[PDB]
Amino acid sequence: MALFGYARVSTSQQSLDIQVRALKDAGVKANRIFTDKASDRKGLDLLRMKVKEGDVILVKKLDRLGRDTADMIQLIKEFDAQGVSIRFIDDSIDTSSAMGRMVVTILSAVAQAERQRILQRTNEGRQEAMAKGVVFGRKRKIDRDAVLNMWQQGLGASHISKTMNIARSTVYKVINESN
Amino acid sequence: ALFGYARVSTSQQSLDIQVRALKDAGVKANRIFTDKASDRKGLDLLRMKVKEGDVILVKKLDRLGRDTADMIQLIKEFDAQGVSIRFIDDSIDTSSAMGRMVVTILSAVAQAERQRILQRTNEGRQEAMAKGVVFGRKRKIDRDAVLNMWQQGLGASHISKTMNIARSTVYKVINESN
Amino acid sequence: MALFGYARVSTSQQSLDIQVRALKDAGVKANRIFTDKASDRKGLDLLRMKVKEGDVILVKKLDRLGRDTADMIQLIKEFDAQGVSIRFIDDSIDTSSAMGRMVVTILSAVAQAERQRILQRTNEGRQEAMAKGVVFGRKRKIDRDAVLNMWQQGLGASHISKTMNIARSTVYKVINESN
Amino acid sequence: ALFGYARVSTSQQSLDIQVRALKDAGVKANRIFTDKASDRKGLDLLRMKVKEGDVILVKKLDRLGRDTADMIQLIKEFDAQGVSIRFIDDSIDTSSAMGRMVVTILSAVAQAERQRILQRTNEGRQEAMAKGVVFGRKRKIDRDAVLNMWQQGLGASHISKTMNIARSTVYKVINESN
DNA sequence: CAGTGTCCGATAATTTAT
DNA sequence: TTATCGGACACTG
DNA sequence: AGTGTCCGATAATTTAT
DNA sequence: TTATCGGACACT
DNA sequence: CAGTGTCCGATAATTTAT
DNA sequence: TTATCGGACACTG
DNA sequence: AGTGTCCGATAATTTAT
DNA sequence: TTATCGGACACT
Repeated sequence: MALFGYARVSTSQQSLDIQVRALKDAGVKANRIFTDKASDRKGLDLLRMKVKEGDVILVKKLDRLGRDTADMIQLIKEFDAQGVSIRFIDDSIDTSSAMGRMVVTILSAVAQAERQRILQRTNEGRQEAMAKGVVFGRKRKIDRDAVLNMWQQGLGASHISKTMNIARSTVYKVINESN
Repeated sequence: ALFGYARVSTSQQSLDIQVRALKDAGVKANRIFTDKASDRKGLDLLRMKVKEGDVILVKKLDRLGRDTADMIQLIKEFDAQGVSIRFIDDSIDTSSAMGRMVVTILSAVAQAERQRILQRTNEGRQEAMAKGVVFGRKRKIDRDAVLNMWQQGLGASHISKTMNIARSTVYKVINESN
Repeated sequence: MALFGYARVSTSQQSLDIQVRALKDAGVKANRIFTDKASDRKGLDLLRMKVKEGDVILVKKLDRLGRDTADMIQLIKEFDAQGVSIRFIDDSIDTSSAMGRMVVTILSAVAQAERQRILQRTNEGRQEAMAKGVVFGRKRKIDRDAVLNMWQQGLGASHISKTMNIARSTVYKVINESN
Repeated sequence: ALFGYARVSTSQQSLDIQVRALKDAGVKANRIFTDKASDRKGLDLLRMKVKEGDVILVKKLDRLGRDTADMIQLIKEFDAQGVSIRFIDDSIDTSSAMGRMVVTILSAVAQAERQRILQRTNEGRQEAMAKGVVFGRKRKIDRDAVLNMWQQGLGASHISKTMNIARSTVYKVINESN
């Protein structure tokens, strides 16, 4: 019964404020609301150990507990073992029954099958972009023309890293590209 | 490279049967593995001797993992390595997205049944132990004789040599009829 | 609320007595318990029309409503339209929620996928039995040796159907087999 | 023989897009059909012009049938005839057992979402109509002029010819300001 | 004109699987 | 599935 | 004829992730 | 959803 | 003995998709 | 994904 | 040594569709 | 499940 609360975020959109907002309006106070800001899921492990027999948790929706269906279960399993139940406020399913957890784990694998496809289409769309002729990753920031002139000079490589206040390791690798 | 896996639980060793189908699929006992759950060692070994481009087989689904949870755990560890299990009875391959999903759902449901029926078994145990049924293995050793061999004033150790039976039992037997 | 009850049977094992047995112990009386003995699902159609807004039904398990997932839904859909809910006493799911019916229809298709496979293995096992050399269908009951002697006679075919008190149509077809 | 099917709902006619993929699969507009839901006639026609050994295509799953129920009804009628739909986005074929099943589950769940979100839309309509928002199409015709053309004592029919507008509306307009 | 042969569909009796 | 049972026509004679 | 009511088809609207 | 359009009716 | 070149892993900056 | 940033060795001289 | 307790591994048990 | 087996301990 003695309700807990758990939420998370992972994107540049820290939609965390929203997550919490209802966890309160449900019944549970911050005094018992846990959070990982997926930069390592620490605040979860800690929640995992604060709970005891006949506790109850609350997670906004189905994705918010675990990303990977495989261990989304492990939690629930380990959780039901202790006697703790987590509800999916958006989905409205109880870890606590059978049918509940059963249909939790049901919905997850059916929802990852969406992500798993998404990522293939995301990557297929990056392989038709890389090959098309698009610039990748991060751009050159420091003039390599300034470095190559300072090496054809026959100048000591270590000296350059403070004439141009940059990393010494990059100096070398830069010269290695143009074969 | 292709592989076969099988398992058992009951005293009814349907093991010979599972293996048969495996050979009727193309895997030899040269690449077949078995665990007689009594402790899943033989599985670990198979899980340690397959690389990318390999395919495992099990007759029934439940056969790989009874519990839905660690079932995916394997399959996950498995798809990551490059291996995939086909199930002959249900005809699903972890070699895909849906496949993997459809292994999982199947098995979740599969358990809600397994788990509810389990409860029904325990209800049946409850409605039996209360009505007056004797559980466990029934007694064998002629106790009224052992008890007559203490009443004698004989060594308890002496008993356990005279009767080809265990000594620690002898003592327990006496502290049975208070 | 005003509870109803529905059960069915289809095999030589008329396990109907059992079906009813609990439909009562649930709360509903025979006064409102319906039955088709699948010899045509009439007693269902009638139940379908006796129910009104805010009624509630009860069916032993998931198979017992409908066999074919396709219309198992139609019922539920048509049923939820009226405001009537059917429960799956063995399964413990409510037509009444969403998640309920959703997970009813979930379980059915996953359970037919069992039957659909079964029948293929049943038939595969009949095709390896027919070819193996097993007698099929129904056995000859009336001596065809007695009929063939009564036709080589040049005897009128109609006459034979009352000398041997049998069907007149079979008389003919019998002679047609031995080419 | 292979076939293509597509559909639309929104004023955002993503129709041109669905068809594109169909051609990128191998079906010509010579064997492609479309319903612009405004009434699923074009489907019926396709359902009436395929025999055994044919295969239909739709981009998304929801596209065939929105409602989970009649979705299977089609697929059932379909497997019986000898035809089967592949869905390119999800990559599932009704040409199988699991396939058919896995079409269905997918679509059931798919709806629990569709249906719950629908409710959320209606909650948003409720929290808007109560706060004080004007729904429907906004008024156009200069009523204070029509009302000034009865106050005149002019024929109502006369109005509807003078202003290039409908007559029945004229009357309704007057019984608006009691 | 009425008996002989062709051809169904609806019923009863059987099999393989659980 | 396969066997009979009622029948329905349609020609034959 | 022509003045008044009372429908359903078509247009333009809003709300929602 | 509400506003207009086409109408089709029933009465002076 | 100390400067020159090889080679990581851990961090920050970027892209494609929703 | 790709760029730098700190570093760690290991030889060279 | 040898007499008494108090564990866990192995055997034989039952209940269930 | 309860009954025996192997034991390993702590005390006269």
